[PDB]
Amino acid sequence: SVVSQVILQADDQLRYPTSGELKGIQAFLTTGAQRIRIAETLAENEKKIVDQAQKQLFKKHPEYRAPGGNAYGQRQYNQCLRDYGWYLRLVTYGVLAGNKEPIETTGLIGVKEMYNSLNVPVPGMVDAVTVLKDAALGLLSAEDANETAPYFDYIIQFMS
Amino acid sequence: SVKASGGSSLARPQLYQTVPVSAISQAEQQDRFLEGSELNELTAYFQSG
Amino acid sequence: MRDAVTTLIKNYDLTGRYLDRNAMDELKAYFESGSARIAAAAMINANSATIVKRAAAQLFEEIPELIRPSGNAYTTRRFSACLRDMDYYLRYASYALIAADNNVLDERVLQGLRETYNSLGVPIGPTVRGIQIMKEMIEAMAEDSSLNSTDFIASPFDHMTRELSELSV
Amino acid sequence: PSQVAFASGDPIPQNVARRTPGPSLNRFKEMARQVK
Amino acid sequence: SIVTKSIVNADAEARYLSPGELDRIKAFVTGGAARLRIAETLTGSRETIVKQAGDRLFQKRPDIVSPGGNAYGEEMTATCLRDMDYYLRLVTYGVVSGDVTPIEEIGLVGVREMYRSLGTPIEAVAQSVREMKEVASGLMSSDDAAEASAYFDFVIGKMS
Amino acid sequence: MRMFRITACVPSQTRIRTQRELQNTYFTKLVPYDNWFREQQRIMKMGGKIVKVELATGRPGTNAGLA
Amino acid sequence: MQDAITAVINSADVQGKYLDGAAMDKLKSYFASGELRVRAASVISANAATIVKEAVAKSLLYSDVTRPGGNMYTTRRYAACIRDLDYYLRYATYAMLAGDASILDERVLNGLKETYNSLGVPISSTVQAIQAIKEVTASLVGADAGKEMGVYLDYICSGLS
Amino acid sequence: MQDAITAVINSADVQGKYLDGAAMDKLKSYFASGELRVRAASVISANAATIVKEAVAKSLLYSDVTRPGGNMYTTRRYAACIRDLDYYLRYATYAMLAGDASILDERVLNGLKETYNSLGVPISSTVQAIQAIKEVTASLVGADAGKEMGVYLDYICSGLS
Amino acid sequence: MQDAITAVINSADVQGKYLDGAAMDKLKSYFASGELRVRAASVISANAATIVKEAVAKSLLYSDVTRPGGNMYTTRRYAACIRDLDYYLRYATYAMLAGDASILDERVLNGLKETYNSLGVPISSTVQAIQAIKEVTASLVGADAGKEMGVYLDYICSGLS
Amino acid sequence: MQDAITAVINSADVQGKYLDGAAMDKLKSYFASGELRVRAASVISANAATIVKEAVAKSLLYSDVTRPGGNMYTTRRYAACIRDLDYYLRYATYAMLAGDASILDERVLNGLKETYNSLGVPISSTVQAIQAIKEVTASLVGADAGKEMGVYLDYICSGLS
Amino acid sequence: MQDAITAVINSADVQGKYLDGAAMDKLKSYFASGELRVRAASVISANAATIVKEAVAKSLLYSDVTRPGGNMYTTRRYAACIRDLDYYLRYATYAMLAGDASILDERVLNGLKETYNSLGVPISSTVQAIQAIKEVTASLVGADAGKEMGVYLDYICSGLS
Amino acid sequence: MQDAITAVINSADVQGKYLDGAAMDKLKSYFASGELRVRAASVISANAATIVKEAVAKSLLYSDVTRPGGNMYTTRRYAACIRDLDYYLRYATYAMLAGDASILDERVLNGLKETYNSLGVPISSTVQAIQAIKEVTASLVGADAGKEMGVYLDYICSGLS
Ligand SMILES: *[C@@H](C)[C@H]1/C(=C/c2[nH]c(/C=C3N=C(/C=C4\NC(=O)C(CC)=C4C)C(C)=C\3CCC(=O)O)c(CCC(=O)O)c2C)NC(=O)[C@@H]1C
Ligand SMILES: *[C@@H](C)[C@H]1/C(=C/c2[nH]c(/C=C3N=C(/C=C4\NC(=O)C(CC)=C4C)C(C)=C\3CCC(=O)O)c(CCC(=O)O)c2C)NC(=O)[C@@H]1C
Ligand SMILES: *[C@@H](C)[C@H]1/C(=C/c2[nH]c(/C=C3N=C(/C=C4\NC(=O)C(CC)=C4C)C(C)=C\3CCC(=O)O)c(CCC(=O)O)c2C)NC(=O)[C@@H]1C
Ligand SMILES: *[C@H](C)[C@H]1/C(=C/c2[nH]c(/C=C3N=C(/C=C4\NC(=O)C(CC)=C4C)C(C)=C\3CCC(=O)O)c(CCC(=O)O)c2C)NC(=O)[C@@H]1C
Ligand SMILES: *[C@H](C)[C@H]1/C(=C/c2[nH]c(/C=C3N=C(/C=C4\NC(=O)C(CC)=C4C)C(C)=C\3CCC(=O)O)c(CCC(=O)O)c2C)NC(=O)[C@@H]1C
Ligand SMILES: *[C@H](C)[C@H]1/C(=C/c2[nH]c(/C=C3N=C(/C=C4\NC(=O)C(CC)=C4C)C(C)=C\3CCC(=O)O)c(CCC(=O)O)c2C)NC(=O)[C@@H]1C
Ligand SMILES: *[C@H](C)[C@H]1/C(=C/c2[nH]c(/C=C3N=C(/C=C4\NC(=O)C(CC)=C4C)C(C)=C\3CCC(=O)O)c(CCC(=O)O)c2C)NC(=O)[C@@H]1C
Ligand SMILES: *[C@H](C)[C@H]1/C(=C/c2[nH]c(/C=C3N=C(/C=C4\NC(=O)C(CC)=C4C)C(C)=C\3CCC(=O)O)c(CCC(=O)O)c2C)NC(=O)[C@@H]1C
Ligand SMILES: *[C@H](C)[C@H]1/C(=C/c2[nH]c(/C=C3N=C(/C=C4\NC(=O)C(CC)=C4C)C(C)=C\3CCC(=O)O)c(CCC(=O)O)c2C)NC(=O)[C@@H]1C
Ligand SMILES: *[C@H](C)[C@H]1/C(=C/c2[nH]c(/C=C3N=C(/C=C4\NC(=O)C(CC)=C4C)C(C)=C\3CCC(=O)O)c(CCC(=O)O)c2C)NC(=O)[C@@H]1C
Repeated sequence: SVVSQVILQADDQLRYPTSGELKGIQAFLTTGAQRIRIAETLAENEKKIVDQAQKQLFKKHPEYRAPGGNAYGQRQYNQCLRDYGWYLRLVTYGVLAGNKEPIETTGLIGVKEMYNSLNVPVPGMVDAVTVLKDAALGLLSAEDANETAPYFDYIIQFMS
Repeated sequence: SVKASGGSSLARPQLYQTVPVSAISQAEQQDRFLEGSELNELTAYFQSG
Repeated sequence: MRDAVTTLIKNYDLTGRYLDRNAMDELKAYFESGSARIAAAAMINANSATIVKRAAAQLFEEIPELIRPSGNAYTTRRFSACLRDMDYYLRYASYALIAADNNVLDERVLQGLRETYNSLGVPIGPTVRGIQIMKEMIEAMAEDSSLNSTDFIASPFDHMTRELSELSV
Repeated sequence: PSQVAFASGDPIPQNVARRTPGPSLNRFKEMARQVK
Repeated sequence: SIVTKSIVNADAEARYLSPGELDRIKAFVTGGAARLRIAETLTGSRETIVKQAGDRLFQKRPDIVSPGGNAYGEEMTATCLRDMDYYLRLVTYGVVSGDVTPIEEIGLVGVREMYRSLGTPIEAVAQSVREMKEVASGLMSSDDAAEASAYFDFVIGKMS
Repeated sequence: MRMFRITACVPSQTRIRTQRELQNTYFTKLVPYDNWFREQQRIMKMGGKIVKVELATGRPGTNAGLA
Repeated sequence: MQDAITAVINSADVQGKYLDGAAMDKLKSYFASGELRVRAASVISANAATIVKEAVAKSLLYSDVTRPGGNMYTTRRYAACIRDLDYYLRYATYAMLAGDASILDERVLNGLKETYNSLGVPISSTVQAIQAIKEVTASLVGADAGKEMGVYLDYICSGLS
Repeated sequence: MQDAITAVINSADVQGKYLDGAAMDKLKSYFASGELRVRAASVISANAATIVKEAVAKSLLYSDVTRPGGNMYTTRRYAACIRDLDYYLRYATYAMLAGDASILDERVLNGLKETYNSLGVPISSTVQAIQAIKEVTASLVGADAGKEMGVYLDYICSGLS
Repeated sequence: MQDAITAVINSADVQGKYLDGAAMDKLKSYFASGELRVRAASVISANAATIVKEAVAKSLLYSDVTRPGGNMYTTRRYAACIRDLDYYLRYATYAMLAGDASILDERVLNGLKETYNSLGVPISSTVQAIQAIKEVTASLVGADAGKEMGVYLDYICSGLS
Repeated sequence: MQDAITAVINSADVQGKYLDGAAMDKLKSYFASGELRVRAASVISANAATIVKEAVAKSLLYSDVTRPGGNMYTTRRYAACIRDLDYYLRYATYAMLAGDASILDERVLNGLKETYNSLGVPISSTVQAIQAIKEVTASLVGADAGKEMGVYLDYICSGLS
Repeated sequence: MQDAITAVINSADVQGKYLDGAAMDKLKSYFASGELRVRAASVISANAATIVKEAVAKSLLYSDVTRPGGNMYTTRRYAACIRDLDYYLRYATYAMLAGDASILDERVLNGLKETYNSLGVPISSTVQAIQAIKEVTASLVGADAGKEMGVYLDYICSGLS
Repeated sequence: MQDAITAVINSADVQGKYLDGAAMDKLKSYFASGELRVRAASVISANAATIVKEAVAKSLLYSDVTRPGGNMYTTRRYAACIRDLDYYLRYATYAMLAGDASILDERVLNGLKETYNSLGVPISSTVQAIQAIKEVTASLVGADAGKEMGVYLDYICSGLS
């Protein structure tokens, strides 16, 4: 969280957290309520969001389900949907934490070679993340969606 | 513009490698004459050249 | 580095002056435009990689020889190096737009570019041309977006062009 | 013995193609074609 | 500046600005109005603040102004007041910037060595800054006093 | 000069991001007393674990004749 | 480290599920206590040196340890003890601000116990000094945050022992 | 400066000795090579501007160096580049005639890299142009005279690099 | 660094075409000379200390360079000169086996002039020493490989000049 | 020196293309500001000496700088300081007209720092004098023109920093 | 380290004896199998990523370790594990080319077991991954090369155990 | 570095002559002055901070440098100035002990002028400060040792100029 980032910076400088860092921590503590609200809304509306995202992505990419793709088996299609669920869970974790650290340490660092080892196309997965973010933004309110969007955008950045 | 220059000295990044370049680079880095290993590399590659 | 607030603070500290009315006005202007700066930064963060790809996919048609033999993007290695440089430019433009100051643009981009690019034989004209193409794409995207203020976006790319370009006249 | 004469021998001259206009001057090439 | 710190943290990882750092930047820009109100109060009250703090210091620690003290004499007293003015100006810079980096860079790096060279009691200087904090916090609302107290306390800690 | 024989494991936190060759993170080495504090701080801040420490050199509680 | 806020996320990721009411209540409690934690952290940062000096005076000064033949007799060892106490105070402050003692477990109880045993540091004297730190900081910050900080200080003492 | 004769004479002088057998041998070798050197110098003098012309044509024409924004774009910049190549050709010819590379250091290389660094000029591109100059000279000069001219041009390239 | 193979391929690619008519001529010549050059390199590597011994005996020993006040006076400077002679022989071998002196440029001539001028090494004495090294190697390896190594030795000598 | 117009044309020509709409936008903005720029320039030109008189009276006169032992003490040094203030005002006018500080970088801030360092010129005193010049000019020319001139005056000051 | 030839030489040397018939025929066998070892190593290096990919697919894909809670769940942990498997494959290839297994203990088995214990890595799952690598490499290279590779792979697994 | 003894030894060695009476007289003079040098070194080491403090107060304080816009304005920059003076005093004491200004030339002056020219540090003002240090040290140590220290202080000043 932002608390972790501030305390890590203070430890690195061998000093206590500064005034600006303390005020940022205070602001994050204040906005924790909307962070929580992000949490319940995403958690309880994942299923429609994930279904719409998967259908849109596979319509745009008629290869993985098609011959010569990656998700022939139901075990593979369920795996792609599981990856959506895990990504959106990580996004909720990161929004609740306030920064990108949970996403970074759970499903961001090394994910490119993660899916190279499995032959899942990184551009395909980044397109999937784009459609998932679009679905989440459409399903969330305007200010709520604006707050949630940067984390999905950063995930897209790190993916490609 | 910038108010100081470090000095634009030439740079020679290796575009790709060849066997003689690899052997000579190993010898040069290790501060040695081309020992039996590099010499055999060079000999075999020259024969198959 | 130094954002606009830091550079104004340094300027007034130089003469040992308290923050006067003009200083307060400039600070207020930056603080009011901070919302638009953050919005543009969010937009460019969302569309960074695609913008750079489009910039290259127009720049190499403007200068076809940069992908032909003896051009400095010929290999896939060279092509990825060119893309990395353009992504560097976009990232530092984002940083400069949020900072409202080109000091970061000078400290971490321009202070050795001609040295490095001449050492590697990399042209310094197509580089700025691609930077300006990136700026045009960014401006068009921001204008399409609901950004009330977007004039500040042209500042970092223009400073890049001015500092990294050759003094033709 | 004389087979080692790589550098000391007469150098093998190479061929350097004279530089020519490229696709960056396609507009001018088409202008020349129509000015034909 | 908080903008400086966030941009530097982003560049140290080579990524674009993270959502958390953008949140911090937005909070800083929103609070900029209160920052300027506090800073303008400080600059308008610079004469009164410095005068009252100097009077309090010269009363609490008469040793520094007594003969044989560093501040003894008209010129030495004027220079002590000028240093108080310098630190008040640095406090204003930190208030405007939302952090203590300008105070650190201008008047808190090597201050111990400089005052050792000049023969000044660093604890006395810290006491002067603390009195400046009290006088200034007496001239503003509760929240603004707490806001300026962070910069004042940072100077106190760096001096003692 | 006092020596701290320290056994510790300090896994890297950036290998998969920097593409650097793997190294034997575990080590049981002797550290000088003066550098021991900074080394412990660095190991703990790198996420490492200090399995063991011993005073290999230098009588405990000695006041003079350190180095 | 491992924040109190990130603790619930880490647990939810370990069980492969989402934050629920049973942990979201703890999250809300942390959010409510955040302002008090930040206030205590600011106070402790302001009064870092004074707290250490007061605890040193109240616990170790004018004792067998500070007298000749004690482990805190020489000037270098006294300075080392002061530095250690300052680090204890700063890391207790970090634990207070983060709502957990995970950073104390990681960056404090990593090799400190065996290092002290090798150096012959008095464990009981260290515990007494930490108790003095806890009492002084509780007095300076208030009972409400004093108890919360003393929880992490007790964690440090128990880890040392 | 110093030709080969001057170099041998200076070595003998600094040692305070008469021209011994080895000095006579070196002088005889230079005298053996002299007529070919004169022939190559006359050829290059006849074809001075041409050689630079085809050198730039094989190297820098229709390129990023001569595009707008490059360092050779403007007419004045192109003239400056041509002037640099003219100096390089003339001084390589002088060095070939003298049998020594000391003239290059005395005149060209003593500050030229700092000059191009302050000018922003691309050392890689100028080295490419000089390298092309090597073959353009070799074609008109022959094989062994070409080797000598290439040696002096390689000295120029090493000085610039 | 680079070799003849990479130089040929670089020329071919920059021209944009395959290895048509003369790239393969140079490549076949290089491969033909490869075995003899490898044997010469092995002989030089075996005789490295010896070759330096006869070279120093011929050129530097019993001279003002070795006498007091000379740059090869003290034991450390003698060892440094011998190590430099080994450097010259090694990089001559590298250039011979790679078919190009670009290794000499990047690794030998990059800062040779700077280091030698800053230190005070006699350029003429070093050139004479390298000439003696070349002659000894040519005698010990044959006129053919002697000349083949001597081209790179003379490149180093010209760079020194 | 580069004004706004030459700056736009330079940015265009290093791209090789004609002035598009944005270039004309910048040019129209500069021409719009041109009338205010010219009015300020004419007023400053008429009130050249008076502004320097007021600035010297405000900052340097009756100070240690102008008393004995100060660098503005001797009559020749007083005249030199006045001429320097005239330089600052005139080049500020040039930068105002051109919409850029390129002339300041080329001529005013070109070696100025170590020039004053070698001569012994008090940097802080000259910066305060330039600030007084800026204040007087702003008072005499108007809020907007005063701020616009003060931008270049502050550029000179920060460069002197 | 050592190889087959080095090991037989050391075995003779410990008794200080010349190469007897047993050493002779062991060297004969190693020389005969060297071509097979080179072929298998070349194949493994050419397809190196595929072996690790298939081994993980048939070993830990859709598995408990990949499940959250295990040591294989996160993307970072998965990348670390695949890197470990790739290095184990490379060291097995080094051992097979060498003909001697001492290299594994030299570079790998020094502290991997205890470091995995410290990190809480499942040694049983590690051994299973090693075994799956065994079948993948055996299938890809051939039974003759498969057994030879599996000898060192089993050495690695036993050392980790 | 070099003291008087090593200086005379090297002077004899470079020409290869043994130590004669004329050389030995210099070492006798150095041995005569050694006691005074050691006394002065002890005094200066005792009063290192005080000397720099007094020199700074007597030369730099309340001048243009310390005021805003000067090169001694920020606290860090003041501390750097104090550190530079500390270097000058300490290395002057080293040179006075060694009786030779070689450590000053090779560890205090070789590039210091370039560093000040880059940083904008006023060389004339730093020379004035070193003169103040010279006067203070002369008053503190006596006419003879004061003059000897001032010799090397003037050496540093001349090197800076
Ligand atoms: C008197 C004119 C000066 C002065 C002295 C002073 N000292 C203390 C307290 C302590 N002094 C020490 C120092 C040491 N103890 C050691 O074992 C050694 C190792 C060589 C040293 C140097 C210590 C540790 C203390 C604390 C008490 C203790 O030892 O337990 C005081 C009282 C401090 C107080 O307020 O308690 C005083 C007055 N102080 C001055 O101002 C004079 C310069
Ligand atoms: C008895 C001393 C042994 C011996 C001597 C010997 N030396 C040489 C040649 C040289 N000796 C030196 C040594 C030094 N020069 C220095 O400046 C220093 C430090 C003062 C030393 C140690 C040198 C440099 C030479 C090279 C010749 C020259 O001076 O120019 C020889 C001749 C070797 C030859 O073949 O030329 C000899 C015979 N020989 C023995 O067998 C004794 C054990
Ligand atoms: C005979 C060789 C001449 C001679 C030599 C001499 N050289 C040095 C010192 C150095 N020589 C080098 C050169 C190189 N080092 C490298 O790595 C390379 C490429 C591989 C080169 C060309 C260097 C770097 C030094 C200094 C550092 C070092 O120790 O290597 C000396 C010593 C000079 C001194 O007084 O310190 C000498 C004497 N001396 C002669 O008289 C011959 C003409
Ligand atoms: C599609 C079936 C075929 C194809 C078409 C194609 N290529 C590009 C663009 C590029 N192709 C390359 C090629 C190479 N890079 C290398 O290093 C080498 C040797 C290994 C080659 C052959 C590169 C560098 C590019 C990008 C630059 C460029 O324009 O050349 C395109 C254009 C894509 C776009 O417009 O964005 C197309 C349509 N390439 C194939 O390999 C297929 C046989
Ligand atoms: C007053 C609260 C204390 C005090 C003050 C005092 N200061 C001086 C002299 C100087 N003080 C400074 C400090 C600064 N200059 C800067 O530019 C800044 C950074 C922004 C600082 C902090 C300096 C440089 C001086 C030197 C004089 C000069 O301006 O050139 C004195 C006089 C010392 C003397 O005798 O010369 C005094 C008295 N004294 C106290 O006792 C108070 C604790
Ligand atoms: C994967 C095959 C199995 C697994 C392992 C696992 N290992 C780590 C972490 C590390 N592994 C190493 C590897 C080496 N250390 C050495 O000295 C060498 C010898 C050549 C090797 C190969 C290292 C160094 C680390 C630490 C990190 C670093 O690289 O610096 C982990 C990470 C655990 C974590 O969560 O942090 C894992 C999971 N675990 C399994 O379940 C697989 C069967
Ligand atoms: C003070 C309350 C007690 C005390 C202290 C004391 N400590 C040392 C020496 C060291 N202390 C540490 C401790 C740490 N290093 C870390 O990284 C952490 C995290 C904050 C801690 C707590 C270390 C590593 C040392 C070694 C010194 C070094 O620089 O590495 C001493 C000196 C011991 C000696 O001189 O032999 C002392 C005296 N002493 C007491 O009596 C108190 C109970
Ligand atoms: C046309 C009216 C006449 C003509 C033209 C001609 N020019 C070239 C080649 C070049 N022309 C230039 C000129 C400029 N480059 C600049 O940047 C500027 C200012 C913007 C000028 C004036 C240059 C530099 C070249 C070199 C080619 C290159 O850039 O690569 C040619 C062809 C030369 C060749 O060898 O191919 C021609 C034919 N020729 C006529 O007869 C007309 C009267
Ligand atoms: C009196 C006979 C005439 C006169 C005098 C007058 N002068 C000033 C102000 C200044 N005069 C000087 C001159 C010098 N300074 C020097 O160091 C030397 C050379 C050694 C000279 C000649 C200076 C520098 C000033 C500036 C003020 C200052 O000293 O700080 C004034 C006051 C002007 C004002 O308005 O401030 C006057 C009146 N005036 C006459 O009418 C007499 C003919
Ligand atoms: C769906 C959007 C895309 C896709 C999916 C796909 N994934 C796999 C296999 C795996 N995916 C994961 C996922 C993760 N690993 C992590 O560390 C995290 C971050 C916390 C996640 C989300 C893993 C672990 C695997 C392998 C192990 C397992 O499945 O348990 C496959 C299988 C491919 C194959 O079997 O060959 C597929 C198909 N495929 C697409 O085309 C989409 C773009």
